[PDB]
Formats: sequence, structure tokens, C-alpha cells
Amino acid sequence: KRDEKHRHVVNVVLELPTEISEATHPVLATMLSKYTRMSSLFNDKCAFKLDLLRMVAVSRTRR
Amino acid sequence: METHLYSDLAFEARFADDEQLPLHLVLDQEVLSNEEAETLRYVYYRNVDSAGRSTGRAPGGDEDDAPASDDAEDAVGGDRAFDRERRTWQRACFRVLPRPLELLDYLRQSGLTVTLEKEQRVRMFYAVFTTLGLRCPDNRLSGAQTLHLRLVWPDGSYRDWEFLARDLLREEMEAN
Amino acid sequence: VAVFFEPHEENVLRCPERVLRRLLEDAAVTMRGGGWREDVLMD
Amino acid sequence: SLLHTFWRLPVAVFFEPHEENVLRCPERVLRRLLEDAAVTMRGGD
Amino acid sequence: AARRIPHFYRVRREVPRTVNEMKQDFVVTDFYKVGNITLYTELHPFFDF
Amino acid sequence: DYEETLRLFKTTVTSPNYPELCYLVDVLVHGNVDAFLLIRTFVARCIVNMFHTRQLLVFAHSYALVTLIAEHLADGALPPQLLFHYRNLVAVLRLVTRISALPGLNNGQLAEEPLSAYVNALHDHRLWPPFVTHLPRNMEGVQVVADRQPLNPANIEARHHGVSDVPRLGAMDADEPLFVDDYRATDDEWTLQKVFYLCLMPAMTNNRACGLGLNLKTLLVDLFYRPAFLLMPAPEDSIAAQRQAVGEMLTELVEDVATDAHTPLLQACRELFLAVQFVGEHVKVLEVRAPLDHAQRQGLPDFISRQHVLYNGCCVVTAPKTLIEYSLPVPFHRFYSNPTICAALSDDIKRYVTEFPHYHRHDGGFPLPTAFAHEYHNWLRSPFSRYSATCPNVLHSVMTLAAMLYKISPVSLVLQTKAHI
Amino acid sequence: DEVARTDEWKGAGVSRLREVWDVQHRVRLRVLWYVNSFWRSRELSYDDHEVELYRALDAYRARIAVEYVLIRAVRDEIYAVLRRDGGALPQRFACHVSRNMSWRVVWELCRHALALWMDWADVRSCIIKALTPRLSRGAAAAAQRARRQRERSAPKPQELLFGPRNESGPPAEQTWYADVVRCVRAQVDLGVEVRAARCPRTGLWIVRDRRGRLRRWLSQPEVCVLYVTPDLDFYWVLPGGFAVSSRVTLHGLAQRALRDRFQNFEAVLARGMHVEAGRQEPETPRVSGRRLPFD
Repeated sequence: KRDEKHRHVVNVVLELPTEISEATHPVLATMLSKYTRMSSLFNDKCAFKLDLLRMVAVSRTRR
Repeated sequence: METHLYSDLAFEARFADDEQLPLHLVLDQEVLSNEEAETLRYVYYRNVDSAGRSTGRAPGGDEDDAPASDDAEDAVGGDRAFDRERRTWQRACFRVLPRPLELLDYLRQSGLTVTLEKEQRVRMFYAVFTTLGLRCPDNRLSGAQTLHLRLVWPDGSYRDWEFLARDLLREEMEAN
Repeated sequence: VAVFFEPHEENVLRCPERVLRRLLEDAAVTMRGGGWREDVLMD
Repeated sequence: SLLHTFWRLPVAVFFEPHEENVLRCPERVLRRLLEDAAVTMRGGD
Repeated sequence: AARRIPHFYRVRREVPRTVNEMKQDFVVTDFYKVGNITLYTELHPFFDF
Repeated sequence: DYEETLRLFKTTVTSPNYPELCYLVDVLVHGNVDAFLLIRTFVARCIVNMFHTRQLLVFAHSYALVTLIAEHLADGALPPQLLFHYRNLVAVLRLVTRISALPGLNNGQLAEEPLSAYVNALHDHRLWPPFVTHLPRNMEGVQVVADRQPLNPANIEARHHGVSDVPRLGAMDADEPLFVDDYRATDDEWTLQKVFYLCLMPAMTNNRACGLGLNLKTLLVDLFYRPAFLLMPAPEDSIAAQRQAVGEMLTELVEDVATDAHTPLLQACRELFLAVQFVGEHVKVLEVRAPLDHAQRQGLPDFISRQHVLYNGCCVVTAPKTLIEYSLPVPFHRFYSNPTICAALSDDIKRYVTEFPHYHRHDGGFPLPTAFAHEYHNWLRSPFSRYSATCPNVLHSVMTLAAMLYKISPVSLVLQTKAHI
Repeated sequence: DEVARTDEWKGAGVSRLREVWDVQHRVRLRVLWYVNSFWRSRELSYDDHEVELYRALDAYRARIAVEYVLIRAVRDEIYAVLRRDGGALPQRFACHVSRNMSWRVVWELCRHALALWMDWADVRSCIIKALTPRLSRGAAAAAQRARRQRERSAPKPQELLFGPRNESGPPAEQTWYADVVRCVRAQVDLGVEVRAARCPRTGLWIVRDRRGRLRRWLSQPEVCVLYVTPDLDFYWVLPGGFAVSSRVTLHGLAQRALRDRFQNFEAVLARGMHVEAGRQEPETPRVSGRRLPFD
């Protein structure tokens, strides 16, 4: 089940607040598939957090 | 480049007994210093099979397989073991080019024709040309065979490196 | 003026038991750990 | 810890460091060396 | 190296002053005097010893 | 005559209230043209505000930022006088590279190298600027080391901006693979960078600069990981609300320095946020090994010159105060080892200097770590540090440092004697 | 008329140029392949079955370990003898000492030094340099002669009065190799040569520089020194001259491995060498790039 993996990587790795979720954030929804396949590095949450930040940033750019 | 031609002829003449085939090498500032290249005396090579056994020793093992005994009077099987160990090294011809050169340009300055898949130039401060023999007794040669290279200077000091046949021959043997 | 005991053959230094047990436990750690350098090179 | 000694009495020193060896060092220097080595050693599946 | 930089200063020991640095504090006229210890190294204009 | 611009440069690089936001912008952009173009509007407002409210030209500490401001912000985004100050800086670099070579005699080439490279080390490609942003195009005879051995092409990896690159972000603290920006530095800009860092900066600052690296992984996570930046629309309620939204670090860093009557704090922080996708990695120190040219190799042909350079870092003139926790001091060069900054940033160095007050000086006598402390194998030695310590902060001091770099080889000798120098 | 092999060798030329690294990736060299080599005409077979490569790698691992297993043997011998004597060790090197010194901290420094030496020891340690001359061919005969001289009976009056000189004993000054480990700034000096002589007034050891100056690191509290003698006796000395003494056993290794790893080289006659043995060599036959070649 991808639901359990997505919920884990959203609530433990990314530590995101409940206000933001997969339904409300298309960028997060796109990124979830990539992050799930990388089951390691989960103790290094900072890498995933920073990658999400830079993906949002590249999303907002005018190109 | 005369050293390579002579060594090829010599190995061709000796192949029936030795079953060693020639391997031509070029050395530059990535393996030895300028002083070491200017003062080089001998180059020696050794063949080691997949089991870690040197070529020059007996196939079925030796007395050397026994542990050492800590007795000064015994040394370590002293004279006989020294003779057995020295017997496994073999001496190769070499020539030194002591001034900076471009290898491909140098080869074309000689009589050789050069036709590579990619013609990238290689520049070196100096060059040592030598040929080593690789042993193939069965007329087969295993990729796990290992070859040792030894350089010796007038004071008797030496430097050793070892190579395994896969890195030396992977695509070259598959091409033939 | 500083004063000293001159060398001999029968003057010895004694290790206290705390330091001795520390050395022995270090010896056991080193014996069992197996952090051998040839393993590092082959790795 | 304390060393045993053969000679019952100590003697004064009248020689330079280039001819005989003497182990002399203040207590403060010993403590400083100890802590410096302690940090150095740590500094060095 | 970057992480190990604090560990170097962690030990409060001073370091010997290099000979090339010692040459720099002689004035132009007393460089040639016998008090210049470093003169025994000043052999070649183009090279350091 | 560039006296006014150089005077303003002198007063800005030695000012103790240089805003630490500039270091953050420097490490974020790290010489990337695309990163700068996005950030342009932020830089214009920052420069104008920082010049008006404090009498100092800002972003002067970085060669890359100075050149980018000079060439890209000349369209009209800045008042003409500030743009002319930056243009004067780049013109000073050009004047120095004019004196350094011998244009009247430097025709021809010898053994694949320009004849100018034999005359002055400032044109030789074997000498590297102390702060490196891109690798050079020319590496025909030089090795660079990251951990233990020279980096092969297999060990050099290309950064991928604008796409997900989480395995690279995981490797940020590693050393064996080196990540590069896919650009390569031309010879001319290589020489200009060397001029800026070896001649202009120590002459103006008198050896009081230093290099630091930022733990920008944790820094960016602690800084931008907010609902304000995550839920950024494709709310400017009030000043206090914006303060609470952006956090204490950002409101201290950005507010009075980059905001404007037409640009509140929140959108200024949003503008800064867009540069994150380039990020880069953590700071590391590199060792450069290079035999000399074929003329200087006649005697001691086995000499290998050793040289240490800073990658993913920046040159600072003051110790950052808001970013103390995320800042690491890196004394790696006799021009950039200022004990004051290191003592402010590191407690161990503070204790060391307290124990040995005579080390506090700035003439290159401050002990470098044993890894970096190879006096004889370096290109620049004690005389350079002494002269920069005493020299006045005038244009001539820059050109004197440039002329001290004339080479000693026989080719350089015949060249410069034929010019009757 | 026929064509010479050299002409076809030249005309055929090469077509390959490949870089090959050694197993440990220390050194890179280039290999040339000539299309006219007799290597082509042979019916050669080649295969690289995985088990053979695995066995070869295991043997290569065994080859590397020969020095480190010996170092570990010295270390665990040190610990064994230290446990055996209950941590009480006697002075063996001449140095003056004071009862007021805090010996606990120097014990701690000795522990740190042991750890650092085990961390830094290498193939160029004093152990390998000390045992290497033992592998020379003359070594066994020299040891037999030394033993036969050492235990011969006392001369009778006849031989003292008549005939030959008295057989000379061994010289009083020996040559040792040592490893010096300094703690205050981590620094280990491996394989340093030293001269050792025994003091007349007290039978302790005195170590000197090869130039004759006294080595002073007994007086420095932060340094411990390991000495190895050509008889393969080793002393681990902490400051004050108090030492741990034992023998370097090496029966944990086969003769072949030690021998083929670091038996000393012996030369063969070549240009510039005297045909007689032991003569004073002329200048070394250098070939250089500074000068025109002699032809």
C-alpha cells in the first residue's frame, strides 16, 4: 500500500503540519513518488526538507 | 622503441619454453620521479597465479610454506629460502628518454605508423619503455592472474606494484 | 636546589590497579573489535 | 604509583642536558600535557 | 580539514617560527651584520634553503 | 584617477557594520548568472538602501557579485553613480592586468603556453585565486585533491539545478565526490579573479579578511521551512504579522536592509527564497599540486608546488553575528587568516589567542593549521604578507603587489630585460 | 629479396593506447599494443570465472596483512607481558628520576601513546627494518659463527702464550631501530636509526644519535619510545627509562609470505661495476636530460 508509505514520509520524515497535505499541495504530490523509492536517508530529514523547499521555489519561478 | 621490438623478438624466440607473452609498457611522471628515472638500474617482474603462487616456485608447494621459527641461527630457512625467493624474479630490458616529449609524436618521428580510435595527445616529462612477460602455460590465461613490477636503483632500494590480468586485458582479449 | 634519585637496575615503577584495569579493558577491546587495517585497504 | 628506589638518598645534579638525562617537570606542566594529549588523541558496518 | 581546524587550536601549544619568516625583520643595513643568524641559508638569489 | 572609488572601497571593506546578509547572498548565488538574474531586484534595493542609510558600497567583498552587478545592473536598475563605482572597480582590475603583462613584447607562444604566462605568475594558470567558484578551463598540468588522491573525471559530478537532487543534498558533508556548476572559467576571468583576490583585497584590507563556510543545509531548513514559504501563492496583513510569519532570523537579516516603501518584508523574503534551488553544498578546502613551467623546471625538476583553496565558501571582513551558530571560520591563507574574526567565530581559537596574545598580529605570523602550514611549497611567502601589512590603501599598493608576481625563470629574465625593466 | 621483420613491424604500427592502474590504484601506466606482435598468431583462450577472482583477491588480502599482523603481535605481546608482571616494570635506560613526580599522569600518557602508536604504525616501522637484515643470505652463517664464538671454552695458558691473537668479541656499541611517538601534538616517527651502548657504572642502556649526540626523549614526559634490537628483542620505554621488555615472535607467519614480501634485493654485474667484490664504486652511470648524450 502506497498510502502508509506516503503518510509515513509526510508525517515523520517531512514533519509537516496537518494544515498542509498531499491533496492541497500538487508539488508535494509529485515529489512523493520519488521520495518513497529512497527508503534510506530517512534519518537525514534535512535533505528531504531542503529538496521540497527548492522544488517549491523552482515551481514559483517565472519559467 | 627499439626495446619493444627486441623484446617482442626475444619472447617469440623463447615462447616454446617459457610460454610467456610480451607486454609493452610506457612509464612517466605518474609512476616515478625525474631523479628515479635518471638513475634507474634494473626492472624486474614476477608472475603470480590465481592461488597466490609465484611462477618460479615448485607447483606442489615448498618447505617455505612452513611457519618461521624465531631462531637467529636458522634465520628463516636462510640460504636455501633466499635462493628460492630470488629465483622467482625475472629481469626485463628498458630504455629511458630523459627529456619532455609527446608520446604519439615521438612514435611517429620513429618509423611507426599510429592509428588510434581517438587521437588525444599525451605529454610527459620523461618516458621509460619496458616490456614484461605474462605467463600463459595452458595456452589459456585467467583474468585472475597477477603481475608484479619492480624498479631498482643503484643503492639497492626498490619499489613494487602489482596488477591483475583483468585490468590489463579485458577488452584487448575480447577483441581477439 | 632540586634533588634526584640516580639510575639503577633495582628501581622500579608500579602501576596502580585502576590504570592496570583500564589498560586491560583496552586490550580486550582491541583484541575483540577487529578493526584491522588490511580489511580497510581491501574494503 | 610511587616508584621504588635502590639508593636510599637523593643526589644533586651538576650536569647539562647534553650529557645526562634527567626527568624534571612541574606539576602544572604535567597536568597541561595530560589534558592536551587527551584532546589530541580523540582529535586524531 | 574544515572540521579539524578547531581541533588544531584546541591544544594550547605555540609553534616554531619558520626561518624564511625570521629573515623579514632585519633592516636593510644589519641584514649583512654577523647578528643575522639566517645568512648561512642565503646561498642563491633564485632559491630558498 | 580612481581615488574616490578606491577610498569608498577602503571604507566599506574595513567597516565593522558590513551587513551579514551579503555573505548569505554570496554563498547562495556563488557566481551563477541565472541565480543572480532572478535575484537582481533584491540586489538593487539592497545596494541603494545600504548606500543611503550607511555610507558604504555593499557587496564589495565578492568578486563574482561585483562583476555581476557591474555588467547586469547597468541597464538602469541603479543610480548612475553607484554603477560607476562598480565599473571603476572592474576598470581597476583591467588596469592591473595591463601592468602585469608586457603587451609590447608578449607575442608568440612557447611550449603550448602564451609568452605572457612565462613573465608574470598572474597570467600563469597554475596559480589559483584563493577563493574558487568554478573550475578553470585550463588544467593541462595541474592536479586537485579533495580527500587523499587527485580527482579523476569520474570523481567530479555535475550539479542539477531546477530538478530534484536529494541524493546530492544527502552527500553535502561528504568529500570524495566534488560537485561543479558545469561552467568553466576562461583564462581572462581567471586572471581578473586572481588580481581581485591577491592584489586588490589584501592591499585595501591589510590582511584583515578571512574565509568562512556556512552550514547552509541546516541554515536554510531553519530559515525558510515555514508555512509562509511553503504555501507561497503563484499575506501582507501588517508588519507584526509579517515578522511572525518570516521568523526572527529573517526579520533581523532583511528588514531594514532590503525592504522598501514599495516592498514590504514578506515579499522581500519571498524574493530571496527563489534563489534556494541552486544552494550548492557545504564548504571544503582543496589542495592544488602543480609542477612549474618547463623553464622553471630546469633546476629541481621534482619540485611540486602545494597550494590550498576554498570552495563553496566566501571571503568575509566581519564576523557574522546573527549567523554565529551556522558559521565556521576557515583560516587557510596568509592573506585570509584574520585572528580577530576567527576568535569571534570559534571559542577554541579565542582561548588559543588569549593564551598567546602575541599571535594576535596580522603580518602572517598567526599559526595556520599543520595541513595548511607549508610555507616553502606555497607560491606567496612571508614578504608578501609583510608588505600587505604595512602598505597604504592606495591604487599603487595594488600595482606593487601585481609587479611582485613577476616570475624568475630565464625566459622572464630575457623578456623583462629586453623591455629595459 | 625478402622483407625484414623490422620493416613490417614499423609499417604495421600500433593501434591501442590504454591506461591501467595497479590493484590499490596508486600508480597509472600506459600499455601499447602492436598489430604485428607474434601475440596475435597464437590460439589463446581467456576466462575470468568468478571464484578464481575471489580466491585471487583473498590471496592479495593475505599478502597485505603480513606487516600489520606482525605489528598486532607486538602490541598483544606488550599487553600480555604487562598483565604477566602486574604492571610493575623496572628501569632499563639511564635517567635520573624524582619521587615527587606524579606518576599517574605519565601512566595515562603512556596509555595514550600506546593507542597512538597502534594507530600510526606502518610498513616502515622499526620492526620491519630490524628484521629485514635477518633475511639476507649471510645472516644464518653469521649467527652460527657468533654462537660458536660466544660459548667457546676459556683459553688455556698454551694458546695465550703461543700462536694466534685472542678472538675478538662483539663490539660494545650496537645499532637499533626505534619508533618515537609524541602525544602533545600527535606525531609518530617510524623507523629511526639509533646507536645503543651499555653504561659502565650501571648496566643500563644509553641511546645516541648516529652522529654521537645523546638522544634526549627520556627526559620529555609526553613521548614514549619503542626500540627493537637485531636479536629481535623489543623494549617499550616510557619516560624515566622504565621499560616493558619482550621478544618479537614471528612464528605466526609462513616463511614464504615474509620472505617474498620483503627479502632484500641483491645486484647483478652491470656497467660501471668492479668485477671484484667489495671495491670502491666509481661514479654512478646516470643518464640525464641536462646534458648532451655521450655516444
